[PDB]
Amino acid sequence: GPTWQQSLELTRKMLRDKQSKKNSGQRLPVLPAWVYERPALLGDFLVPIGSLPLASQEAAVVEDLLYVLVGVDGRYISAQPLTGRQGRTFLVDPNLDLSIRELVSRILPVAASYSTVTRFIEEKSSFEYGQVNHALAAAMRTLVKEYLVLVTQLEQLQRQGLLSLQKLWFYIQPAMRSLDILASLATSVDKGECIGGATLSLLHDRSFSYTGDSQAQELCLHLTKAASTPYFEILEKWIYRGIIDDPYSEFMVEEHELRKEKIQEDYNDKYWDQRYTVVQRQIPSFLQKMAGKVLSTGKYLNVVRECGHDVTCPVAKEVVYTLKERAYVEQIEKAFSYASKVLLDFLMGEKELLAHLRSIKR
Amino acid sequence: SEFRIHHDVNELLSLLRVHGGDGAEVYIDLLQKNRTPYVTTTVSAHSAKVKIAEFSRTPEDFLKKYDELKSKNTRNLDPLVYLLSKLMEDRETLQYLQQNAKERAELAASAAASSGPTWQQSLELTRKMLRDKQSKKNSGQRLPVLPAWVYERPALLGDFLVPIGSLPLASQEAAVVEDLLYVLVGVDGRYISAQPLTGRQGRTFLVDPNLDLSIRELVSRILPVAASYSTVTRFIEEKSSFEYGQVNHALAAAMRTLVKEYLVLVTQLEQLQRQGLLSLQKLWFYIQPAMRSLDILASLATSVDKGECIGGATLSLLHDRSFSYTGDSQAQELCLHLTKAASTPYF
Amino acid sequence: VTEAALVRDILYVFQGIDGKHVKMSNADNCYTVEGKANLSKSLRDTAVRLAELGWLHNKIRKYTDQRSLDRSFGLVGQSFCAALHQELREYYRLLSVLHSQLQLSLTLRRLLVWTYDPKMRLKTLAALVDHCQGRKGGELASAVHAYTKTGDPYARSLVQHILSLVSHPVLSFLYRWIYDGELEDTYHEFFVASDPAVKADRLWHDKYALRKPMIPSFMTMDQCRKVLLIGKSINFLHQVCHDQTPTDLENAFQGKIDAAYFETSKYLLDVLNKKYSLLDHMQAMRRYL
Amino acid sequence: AEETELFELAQAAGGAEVFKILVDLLKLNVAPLAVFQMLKSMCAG
Repeated sequence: GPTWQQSLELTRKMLRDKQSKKNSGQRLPVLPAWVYERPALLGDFLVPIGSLPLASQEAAVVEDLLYVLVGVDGRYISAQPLTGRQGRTFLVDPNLDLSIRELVSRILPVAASYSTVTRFIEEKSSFEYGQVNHALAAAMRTLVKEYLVLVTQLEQLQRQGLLSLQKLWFYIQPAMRSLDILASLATSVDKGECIGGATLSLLHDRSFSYTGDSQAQELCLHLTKAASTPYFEILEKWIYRGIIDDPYSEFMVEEHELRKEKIQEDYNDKYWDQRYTVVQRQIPSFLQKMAGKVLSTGKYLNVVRECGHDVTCPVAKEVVYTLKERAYVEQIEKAFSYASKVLLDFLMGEKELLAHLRSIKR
Repeated sequence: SEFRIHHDVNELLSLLRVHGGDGAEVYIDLLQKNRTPYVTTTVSAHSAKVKIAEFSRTPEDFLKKYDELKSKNTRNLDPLVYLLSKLMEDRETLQYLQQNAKERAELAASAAASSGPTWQQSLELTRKMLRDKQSKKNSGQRLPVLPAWVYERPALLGDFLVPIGSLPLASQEAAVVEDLLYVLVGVDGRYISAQPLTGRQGRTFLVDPNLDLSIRELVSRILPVAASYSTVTRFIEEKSSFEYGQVNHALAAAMRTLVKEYLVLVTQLEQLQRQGLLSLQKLWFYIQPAMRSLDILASLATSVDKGECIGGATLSLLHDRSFSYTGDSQAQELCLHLTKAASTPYF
Repeated sequence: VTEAALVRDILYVFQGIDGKHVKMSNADNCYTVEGKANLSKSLRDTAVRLAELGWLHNKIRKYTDQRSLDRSFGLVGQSFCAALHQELREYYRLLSVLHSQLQLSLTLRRLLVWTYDPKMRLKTLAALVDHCQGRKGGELASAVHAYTKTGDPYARSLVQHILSLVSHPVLSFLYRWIYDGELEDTYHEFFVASDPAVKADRLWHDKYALRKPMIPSFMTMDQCRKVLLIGKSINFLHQVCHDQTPTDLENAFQGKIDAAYFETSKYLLDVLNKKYSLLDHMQAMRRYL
Repeated sequence: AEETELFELAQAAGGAEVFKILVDLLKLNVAPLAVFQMLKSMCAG
């Protein structure tokens, strides 16, 4: 079918090459390999009762489709692992209740997305999407844990014989209510291969698109706030504190080498003129909106650095990107204005540009 | 004496077949202003050992002795090791020494042809020899030595001197726990046995065949601390010898004070054991808290005994260990406590 | 056959062992379930479906044993295994809870569900196990710092706490090397190395040394150069003056250290003015020499 | 004395003359640099 292992080995390889080629001290979310082998720990799809009635044959169908929807393999009914970011292609008992099979086929988008989501979580485990993307994987595991609580209730019901294929489909519709919330963002993060704040902009887009869908809208507004918190670390370092941070160098500002020698060597400065470029690809919507004032502010933070003051304004806070634009801009702009003011104070003090001009009078 | 160069270095020039050049007279003069009452050998001894092993054509014996010489913990083995490594560096110096020595070896050869470890025995020889040594140092005095009756009453400390053919896995774990608790109290197991210490040892276990392979593997961790504790009791008795010393007695008593902690933990687990609420994994979790500490405690005891540490021997071993017990912060502090206390025995 | 026996084998793998009926596929350091297990092949595949546990739990056990193998692995390296011991204690408590849940129901599904977080923690430990490959001294510090800016605080916060944990051993050694001038690593993994063969005049430059081969993941090039300079001033007191004088928190230890370095430099300069009399030697060499 | 341990160290060296006069110099705690110079000189003879 589609490509997932190949898609990963190509897109992730390209992203890792891009992050390490331009590291220059910048990190990149490199993933380990010690538990990738010894397979059968990841989550892909790991008795002939056709003569059993539609309830009984659908019982075996649902028993196997619990594994299939869990991204596992059942007893007779099993789904061949679907190539690409997907689940598995159903192959159930041909003498099982074909009507129950079709009903589960309707609920089957849940499994087709479920093995795909396991693969997507493993692609996030391929951390090169970013360290913040690795913190994203934590929320992904939490959602998988909530789904696992639901699945444990289902398993207990099945062990007690209280689980029916139709009841499973009805709950899967409630499960699909949150799966459609997630599927879109999962695809946007994985397939889009957004690098740095490219994903941050895609996250804002996902928030604005899945708004209203509480399972997606809340997880997107809160994801924007949380990423702003990782963005708060990275920025409060580079913009507020002026101590540039490169957990993936995926920030909205390209840490162009502030070269003091080239600043005082040629016509174009490097510390003063190339203090830091802008990485317009790894920038969010609100993060870039604050970046508008924070570029001069980030220039002033680098200026404070060169003044021996790679430090923050009294508040190193970065406006946490939430559904509110002011929540993602006004605090960052305040930090930027404070950085510009601190640079003004440093210039009126240590830089002594006016005193230099007065002595360059004679 | 002050002119010991005449006995050593001058005879080094003569006997070494080195009469030309300076011989070992100027060498005597060089070492004379370089001979200190103390030792100042601070050096990357690991680096010197690596260099020696690198130049060791037969590095097996070289590395083995690099460990064995520390068994006695002799005086300044690092200088000899460095000399053995740096002399291998200069083949010309080595070949010249070979000229100085092998010819005399041939001369001597021509002039020649013309015309098991029982803890009981190893400790009894040590006790008798140390009694004689303390008598010699006394030079006409008695001794608050340990009694013959102290040596008698074998297993004077009460030392560590069941059909499970088809036991259920839970019953097997319970019976194994009972056996291991008896071993921890220095008692026999339920379905398995434990031969006594093969001299310097604890109890050489003999696992039950019915003990599960998984069960035997889990018990394997316990057996280390068990042998450690048994040998620790034996070593405490050894340090209790007046021949070991009054300071050795103080060290043994401090160990006994912590040994109470060992029996305390034995009883703490026995609380759940009598309650029947323990488990093999739970036991392993509790043992891990101090199973390593058991071997850590036996470590310094074996260091003193193996070096036969009399006088500042065990003191220096202890202080070095305290300087190295870091990482094991618990042992870093416990050995410091023992040092601070037992200093007063000599301090 | 007995599928719940696989839960026992899983617990054994968690301890880094194979069950009585589910052997360990040591070639992958994973589980090798019995193919003769005449049971639901679905159950066998699903039991495999979490079997990569041994591939970390047993491999990390081997790594910890190797960390305990070297007697010169560094006392700080032992403190690294001490934090490994703390993690092992947490895992032992988790395995005890697992046995408690295994006392007579639950299912393998709940085992994996509960194990998912335990698997995440074990993967976190295995990650650091890789980032400690043969790294020694400050090289080891940097290899540990390989996950400095990592996300997913389940491992990133742990990395930060561990760095605070183990810095204190190295920090204490370095503080002794600065204030007390104590740096005598026989293993010779200390960034502030020393040369114990320099007569006072040459010791002023050779009493200490800069073992750049192991430089801390935190001690910067300046925090090592100025540190060696402060140690050299202390050694100048130690040999030229023949005396000694009085002198985690990482982001601001450097400022206080530089304050003490300047203070100690001034103190050493004053003691040189009194004892060394370099000025009197120059006065003699000018009025007479 | 430790003449036996000196011979043990010599066999550990595994060479081809007890040489414990140097161990006497070690008891005097002679320095490695002068020791190396003396060894080279005694080799030359």
